[PDB]
Amino acid sequence: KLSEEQQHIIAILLDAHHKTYDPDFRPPVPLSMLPHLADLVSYSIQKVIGFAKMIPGFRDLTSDDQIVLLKSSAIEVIMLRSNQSFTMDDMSWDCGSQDYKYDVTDVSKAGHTLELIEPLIKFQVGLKKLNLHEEEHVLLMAICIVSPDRPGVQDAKLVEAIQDRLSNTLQTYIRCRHPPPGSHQLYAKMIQKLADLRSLNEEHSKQYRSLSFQPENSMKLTPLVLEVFGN
Amino acid sequence: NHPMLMNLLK
Ligand SMILES: C[C@H](CCC(=O)NCCC(=O)O)[C@H]1CC[C@H]2[C@@H]3CC[C@@H]4C[C@H](CC(C)(C)O)CC[C@]4(C)[C@H]3CC[C@]12C
Repeated sequence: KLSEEQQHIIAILLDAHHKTYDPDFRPPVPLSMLPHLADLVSYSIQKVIGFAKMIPGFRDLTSDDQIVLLKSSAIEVIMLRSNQSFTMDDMSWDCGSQDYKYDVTDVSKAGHTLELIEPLIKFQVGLKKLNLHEEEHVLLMAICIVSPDRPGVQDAKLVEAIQDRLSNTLQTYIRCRHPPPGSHQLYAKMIQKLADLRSLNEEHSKQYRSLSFQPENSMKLTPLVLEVFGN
Repeated sequence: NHPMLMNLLK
């Protein structure tokens, strides 16, 4: 049954998410969309950082550990948070108006291939099929970020203790608040989605390394994108 | 080596 502490965490994560997710950039136009979507991702990294800072216990981590968690989770959290604006009606990210509505055609014009885009879209469909509560969605984003198995973490035990608190809150939430049979193996399906994001992260990194090796494309990126994803 | 990330954290 959900403790005071557990309800507190959920309340904090929902508010952090509402404050940092809104359903200025170079305008949308094989690379025609790279400037706009580099800007969109660069901006979305700032939102991820805004959310991460409000995760209970995140602030207790060293600056270095905060940096390695954010560097390694940022693209995964961007893909994961986008799910709320994703519409199975026409497999698009429909951010209000048609200018800022993104289908397979649009997101494939930024020098990334269907090797990334097709799994990304299947991931969004698979996540919609789970029909998560916003409570489960914000817990999954927090567990995604505060992960003790990211390369470069110094205090794995502290990150593990924070993640376990978040994991325990999530499992408790599912048992008390998620309607069976929708609750059945829901925790395990959500962890599987975190695994699908690690694989999407790896494919993004491979493709980013090639794209960003081409200086004519690097030129279209942003300083934050270069610092987070690399040179 | 991460000044902009560091700034956004603080
Ligand atoms: C429009 C969607 C967000 C919609 C939302 O989340 N809006 C809310 C905001 C907010 O208000 O905070 C985002 C979500 C995942 C995004 C994709 C991730 C993979 C990939 C990264 C690449 C970045 C470089 C640096 C070029 O490697 C650029 C193309 C690329 C395919 C992205 C396209 C746009 C995507 C689909």
